[PDB]
Amino acid sequence: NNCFRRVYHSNWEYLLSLEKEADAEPKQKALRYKQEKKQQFREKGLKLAAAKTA
Amino acid sequence: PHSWGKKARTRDLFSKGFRCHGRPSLSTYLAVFKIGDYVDVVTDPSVQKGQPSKVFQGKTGTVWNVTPRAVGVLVNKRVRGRIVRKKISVRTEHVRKSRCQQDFKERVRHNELVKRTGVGKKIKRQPVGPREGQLLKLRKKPIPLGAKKFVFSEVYNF
Amino acid sequence: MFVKIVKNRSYFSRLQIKYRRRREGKTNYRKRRLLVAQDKNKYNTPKHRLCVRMSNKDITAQIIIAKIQGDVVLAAAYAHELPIHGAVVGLTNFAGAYATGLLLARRILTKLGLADKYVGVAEANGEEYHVEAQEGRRPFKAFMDTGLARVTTGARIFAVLKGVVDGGVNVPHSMKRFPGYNRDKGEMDSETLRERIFAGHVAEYQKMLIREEPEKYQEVYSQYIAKGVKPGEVEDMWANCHASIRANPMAKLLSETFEV
Amino acid sequence: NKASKRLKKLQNPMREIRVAKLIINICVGESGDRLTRAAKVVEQLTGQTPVLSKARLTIRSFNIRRNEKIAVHCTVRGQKAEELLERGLKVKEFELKKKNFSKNGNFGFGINEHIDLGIKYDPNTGIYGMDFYVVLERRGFRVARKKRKSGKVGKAHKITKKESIKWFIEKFDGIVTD
Amino acid sequence: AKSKNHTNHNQNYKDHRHPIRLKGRRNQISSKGLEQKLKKNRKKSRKGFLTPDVQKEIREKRSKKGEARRLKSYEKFKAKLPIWKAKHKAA
RNA sequence: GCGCGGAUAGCUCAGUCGGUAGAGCAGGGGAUUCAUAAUCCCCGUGUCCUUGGUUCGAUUCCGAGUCCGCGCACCA
RNA sequence: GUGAAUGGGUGCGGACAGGCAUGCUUCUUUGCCACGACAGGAGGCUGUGUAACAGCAGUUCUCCCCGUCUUCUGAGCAUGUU
RNA sequence: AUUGCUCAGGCAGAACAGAAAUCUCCCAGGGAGGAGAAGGCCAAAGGUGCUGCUGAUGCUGCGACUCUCAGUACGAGUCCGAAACGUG
RNA sequence: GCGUACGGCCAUACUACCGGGAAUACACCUGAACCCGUUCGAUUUCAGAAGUUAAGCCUGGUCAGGCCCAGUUAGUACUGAGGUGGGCGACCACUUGGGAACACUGGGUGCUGUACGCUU
Repeated sequence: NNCFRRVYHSNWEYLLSLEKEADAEPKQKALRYKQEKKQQFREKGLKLAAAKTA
Repeated sequence: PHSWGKKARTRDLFSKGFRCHGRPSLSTYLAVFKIGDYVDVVTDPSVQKGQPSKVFQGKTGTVWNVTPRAVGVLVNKRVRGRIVRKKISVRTEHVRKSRCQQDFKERVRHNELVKRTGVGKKIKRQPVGPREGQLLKLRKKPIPLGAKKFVFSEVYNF
Repeated sequence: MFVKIVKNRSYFSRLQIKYRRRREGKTNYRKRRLLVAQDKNKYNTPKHRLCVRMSNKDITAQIIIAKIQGDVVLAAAYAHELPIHGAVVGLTNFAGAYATGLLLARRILTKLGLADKYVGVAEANGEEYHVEAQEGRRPFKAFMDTGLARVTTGARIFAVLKGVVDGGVNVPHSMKRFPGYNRDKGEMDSETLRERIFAGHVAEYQKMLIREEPEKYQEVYSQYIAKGVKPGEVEDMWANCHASIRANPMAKLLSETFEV
Repeated sequence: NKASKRLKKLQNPMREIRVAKLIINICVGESGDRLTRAAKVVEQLTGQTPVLSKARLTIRSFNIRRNEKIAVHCTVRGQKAEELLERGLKVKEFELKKKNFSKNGNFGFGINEHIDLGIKYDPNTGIYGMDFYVVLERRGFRVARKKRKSGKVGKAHKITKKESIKWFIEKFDGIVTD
Repeated sequence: AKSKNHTNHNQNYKDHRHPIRLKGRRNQISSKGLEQKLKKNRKKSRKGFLTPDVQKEIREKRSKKGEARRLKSYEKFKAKLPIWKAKHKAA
């Protein structure tokens, strides 16, 4: 649909999900910090692989 | 139209929806805008203050200024051969958080979580392309398709 | 001659319906918009409101944060959980409303960590206490929400408000709606407000009804007599409940407060 | 036992009809000479200061302007309401007519001279006719009258012309005309 | 005498001869109009800004804070690692 | 086609910038007169062309259509 | 009360994206002390390579948990890192 | 500005009183009202009673804007900062 | 399986009629010394707890009215692009794309968040 009702409902669901995002954003920030730690680890493992193969 | 008022030719434009009258709810007021946010400038006729001009009715702008009850938005407007960056100071009843970047942000978060955790396949979003060859066993027997006889009654039913 | 039916199919088809909580007679949406609408400069900084509601047999107070999913409730306090603090009878009094407000204030200040910093007033006066700030965290600020109740000079809504103000919550308030206040002159009567806080009106009425008319005192006030309460111990009962609340705010059982 | 339970339901105690209010109304059509005396006599009948009603629309046929005070009235509730209702029904000899009852149950009756109501002095104000309108209720009717969490009375609890007539028959021991 | 006044005929053509662009798209927009509290706060913030060397040593100190715990636990794990590797061998 | 004015009791005219209306004559009753007229004492007579906001009320306010009359209609 | 076709605004990323740590503020917040004090355990864990996950490397490792001490408001602007 | 209330119209009822005076009950999404043209908007209300007020020029040689537009002015209007106030 | 307080979306939630409701409640309910407000303690304020689920509220039913959903209307109407297509025109067909609406048929008749409880 494209009704005013449908569009307003989609906007209300958008605002709901933005609220839930902000509500679980601290937990997400912890998870994302750990993910950057793992990305650091992956990068340095690749660097060690290259330096040992060279 | 020999009358260029601030609300000229807005009978259908600033009309509410069928069974949609009333001032906006608390979801309109609990929204949160930051500078740089994308927002649809969508006038709410139930609030006669802070309204934008009718020339920014379906325009998506970006937030440049946040005041107590209103928000500043930068909307591009083609004048004749230019584009000008109109600055509107519109209350937050006549503006909505624009989902114009929702798919892009979903895709970016997906690809970044992929390249951070090692799961997923990093959307690239190609079009819908041609299909390959199939062999299509398909028990179903074909239905005879063809033109049919003309019947004046079955056309001009009464 | 019949009546032209007005609740037509077209009437029902084109009729728009009120909001649900307004049909229920429960939410004042104009006051709701005005109170909860937060300055857009405070990005997702909610307005905490002391929503106070009253029923025939209970008085509820809540610190509420309005969100789009729903309202988030912090440190509620009901006038039926005063018995676990030693307020057995006369709940929903002006005394009971003040007591439940003070309980709420203590509970929210504990939950926040400001209970040992902002104490308010312990010996309940009748005068004006405005929570003075200190060096670190400012006192909790909440905004009064009366809802559909009628505000009058001497209402239990404002009994609860005075309770939380004394308990230490920085609710903005004037005294213009308190039992002592005189609208004509523009001045409070701290002694009559204190007497109403400690239920001196109920105790004096009970002494009057024991002096004269010793049958209405059993018609009304029957469970005042069923319990071990007497006109003359009501004030110090409420004083002891105030002390007990301030001692153990987040108490739910009688083992916390008594049996020591 | 459906019949037993429903008979007991309708014989609940909270279904006892009371007198919500009694309205004493005197529409004179004049603007201060007879109206002050109408106010005084209605405040002698009732025990509270009356309220003065003004004319909606200037009607050059009844000699009434707009906002011009033309009537006076009072709402009594409770003990004095029952007493004054008894007085009016005594004036009418406790008989009444079916048309005097509304579709919602409330009833009314007008009297021509008020001295018979037990008022002593006639000529200081003058004989005044008036309308006694009695509005009935059961205890429970405030759900429509309050503001917060208000509903509206259910069809079983609403009073009808039939039971209003029969209640006015039993209490006051009277007659109802065709 | 009597003219044919208004027309919008060749206007899109003239308007599209050269590309319809915004003049300054990457340029910053002035701070004039921005809310006064935010402008004052930007000014005072920048006034209070520390220097990059002080910031570098601050971040260094913050990193060194939990070091005695981290290095110890990490070396313990690194010591227990070869046992894990030799167990994973037996698979 | 243009611009304007007007429709008020049987006749002729007032009242036309919002709190129901008049003047003269007329008509009906009484009187004077032998009788009529004049004269005296009285009386009734008008949804103010017809249609709509109507400020609470409109002859009296605006808005169309009827009916009557007026003026303009040049260089062509 | 519905509502096209054709249209209009916006968005579709660096190799400036995205993430992470930290700073400052007289602005905001109840949200400061704190750029502070204290701190245990479990662990074939983590990464590259693979549907055979074997193999290979060890980087202030992974999880309880970005812990506890009443428990740590945001926003804007910057400093670094990737 | 607080605050209480709900409008047009209608059924039914009450002495004079009737079609139309005033009173009572039920129904009523707005068919009312908001000065006026039309349109939009609005129901525990941008209606209305009562009351309190004067924010009917937010101190300046005081801002960014929007409609108009040449992206000029006047005008009109939106949004802010903070003095002093009204109401609560 | 529910109650209350505050809500979000604002009829699958409303309107009418017929029934049922354990507990906590909520509610009706009782009085006027005080605070307070009224022409009237009706509203309202205060103070209570004798009674009742009668009503409010919740809940079950209705080929109820409404509302919602799916099908269907219907590739119908309309329509962007194209033709040295037809037709005197009115307008219609074709090529290449897009594609409804009412009606009709039938089904359904709130979901849920935070807190405090009941049910244990």
